[PDB]
Amino acid sequence: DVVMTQTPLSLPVSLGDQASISCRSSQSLVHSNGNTYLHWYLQKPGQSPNLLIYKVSNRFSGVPDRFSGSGSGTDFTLKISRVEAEDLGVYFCSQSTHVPTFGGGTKLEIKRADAAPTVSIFPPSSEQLTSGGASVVCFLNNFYPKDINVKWKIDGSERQNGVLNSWTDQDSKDSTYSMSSTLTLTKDEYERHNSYTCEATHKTSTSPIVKSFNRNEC
Amino acid sequence: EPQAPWME
Amino acid sequence: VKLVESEGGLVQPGSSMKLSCTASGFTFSDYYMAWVRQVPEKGLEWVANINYDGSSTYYLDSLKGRFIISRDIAKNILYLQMSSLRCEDTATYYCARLTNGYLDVWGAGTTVTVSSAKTTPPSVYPLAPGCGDTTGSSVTLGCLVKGYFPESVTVTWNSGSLSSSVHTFPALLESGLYTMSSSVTVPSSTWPSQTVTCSVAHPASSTTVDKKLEP
Repeated sequence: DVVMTQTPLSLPVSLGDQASISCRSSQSLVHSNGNTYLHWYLQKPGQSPNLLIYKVSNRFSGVPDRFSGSGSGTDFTLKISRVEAEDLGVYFCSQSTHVPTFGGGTKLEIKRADAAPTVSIFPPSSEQLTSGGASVVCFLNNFYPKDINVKWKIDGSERQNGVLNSWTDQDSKDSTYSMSSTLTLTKDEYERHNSYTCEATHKTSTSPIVKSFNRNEC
Repeated sequence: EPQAPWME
Repeated sequence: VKLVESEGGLVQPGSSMKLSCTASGFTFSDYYMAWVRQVPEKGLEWVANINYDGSSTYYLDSLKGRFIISRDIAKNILYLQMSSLRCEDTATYYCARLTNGYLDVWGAGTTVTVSSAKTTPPSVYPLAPGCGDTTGSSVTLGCLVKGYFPESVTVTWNSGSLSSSVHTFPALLESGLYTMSSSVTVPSSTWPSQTVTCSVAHPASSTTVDKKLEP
């Protein structure tokens, strides 16, 4: 069972700079027929993997000369020169010299200047309330870096249970991320309190961004 | 040209 | 150029299901074909492959012959028969063309979910500003998609004609049901004067919900 180990797990790079990704195999990938069946694939957000480099160093049709694969035996490297935003995603190496196996992937992240989130809060809809549920939603849009914390308060008290936080992958359009934070209560608990607040801590600001509403004003 | 080399 | 997998979807543990994949643009019998699967958390796994005429196959050993790869040369179709399914077989399955050891064409992927739980359609709720908030030059609207099973759903805005400023947030499983959301931003002078509707398709329940956003 040949293990493919990729380093690093995540790689941040500035536009126009070079990215280097390592892939090691636990056994030589030189087949008895002399070929080395080591290949590289790129999976962009929301897409299937596509072939980038086959047999160590051969660029697949359509791949720019910016992408270069090298190595031998058990040690291989993918180099991406002059990185462009659309290069982002997960790069996987794969071997098929032996029973075929894949590396765990390396996520290429594009560096941009820090950008503050645009925060929007929404009360539960009357449709949802009609069915006895009550979700409160905060969208945090177009921010960088990805690290961000959302804290919900109900009448001033932190509520940690019942929160679903979901990040997008990086957008190649602007190198930003977005995330949604959803606090799901029962209607019973929702109607017993008035103040609903989401607070975003991000480092683009010293003080957290607060968006809030009062249930009786909805 | 075996297509699946590990099968050798 | 192009491999398209059949709809996957929900299957009960211990039961069977068959995926198909339709090939186009090449002489099908001039290429090996393969199936690969991907589970989040994480990793791609080679499942099976087949030679030109189907006289020789390879399977991931741990499948214990529960899976069968075959190809209808007369119809340009690749099959994966899957028997006695367990939750460990839940994954996105990709059809792929295999050349000289590498996968040079991949399908879009189809998700298979092995569960005893019932198919449940999504509830789709509007996210609109309210609560006596003021409004600036733009307005962010959204849809909250709750209570569905299995994955996946697809959300579009105005039948796809609104696309530029859309964010789609990945689904999260909670209490055995999925929740996701989508946001869109439009100039505030244009809403509600020019309507905004989110369309949520959930193939597993054969349901589409087209929810109009109201102030």
